[PDB]
Amino acid sequence: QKAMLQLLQDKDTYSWLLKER
Amino acid sequence: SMEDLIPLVNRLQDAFSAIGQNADLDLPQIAVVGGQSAGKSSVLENFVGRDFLPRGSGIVTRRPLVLQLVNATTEYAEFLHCKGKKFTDFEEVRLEIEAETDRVTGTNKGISPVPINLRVYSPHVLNLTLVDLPGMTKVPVGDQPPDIEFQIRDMLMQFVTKENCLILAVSPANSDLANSDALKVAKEVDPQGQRTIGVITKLDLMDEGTDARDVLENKLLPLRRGYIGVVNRSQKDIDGKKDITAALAAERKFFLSHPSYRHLADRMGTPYLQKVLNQQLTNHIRDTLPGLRNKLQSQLLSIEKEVDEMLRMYHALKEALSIIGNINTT
Repeated sequence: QKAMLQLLQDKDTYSWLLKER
Repeated sequence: SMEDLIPLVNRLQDAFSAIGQNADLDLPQIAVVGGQSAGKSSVLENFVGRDFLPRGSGIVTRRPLVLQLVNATTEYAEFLHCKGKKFTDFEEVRLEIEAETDRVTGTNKGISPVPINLRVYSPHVLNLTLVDLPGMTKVPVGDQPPDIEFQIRDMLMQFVTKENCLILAVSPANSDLANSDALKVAKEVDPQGQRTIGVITKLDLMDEGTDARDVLENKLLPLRRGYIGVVNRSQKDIDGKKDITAALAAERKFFLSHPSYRHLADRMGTPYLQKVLNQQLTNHIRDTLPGLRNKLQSQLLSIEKEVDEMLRMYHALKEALSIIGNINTT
């Protein structure tokens, strides 16, 4: 669980994270 | 509302094309019905604004003609059974249609259930379906069998039951007026008369001593729009190739004497019938449009919030929605 929270940090990796195609 | 609807309908088809969906408005069809020799073809062609329906002696509508009107730049016609044929002369068009009817039935009292298929292209029309149908009868004439009535009747009934069918109810004087084929069918589908106009034709030929007086005074069974009479082309008229404007002139004379219609004289003529029918048509088109619009909104949203990198949707959908909106506002 604790490690899974870590992915949220990078705002400019935001849009970079999202695509679902 | 008819005037603004026409262009918007063509525009809507184009947007649909882009989506790559088979989505059509399915414009309601209009069918003309009446006793044998009624003037049925005259009524229909007057609405369309052209001479293209065959007319003759005795039996006139001898085969059903299912015509689909197609918006297109050039003005011409083509038959399903005559693949590739080019005219370019609308007087010639009329002649060719007439010829095809003669082909099967002859000019000796006729009848055939096989439809003639015609596509007439024009840039000022709706993608509509109009139907000329064989005249229903009560007694045999010429060489028609004793059961002529039952063969013809069935044939036209398949068109007139279709929801939203503007009925050009023509009623022959050589049959009893209370036994009217036109009034029967018209009343069956649209009892209150939002789009039914009861029309009694050939009034100058009615047998001495009969009339529908109570019904025709709009009292017996009151209709919102009442009844409008017309007097169309007579046997001499059809024989001669009497043209369209001329036919209207004969109407005037009769109406001044008939007891059942003089008080309603100002609500008579062919031209007045025209006005009413158009208004109903528009309603159907619009009703189908909200449903599509909503579907389009839903699809877009999903991908956008997760931005799937399938951005092609965004542009396609946006386009469709704009066209829909404009029609919805009118």
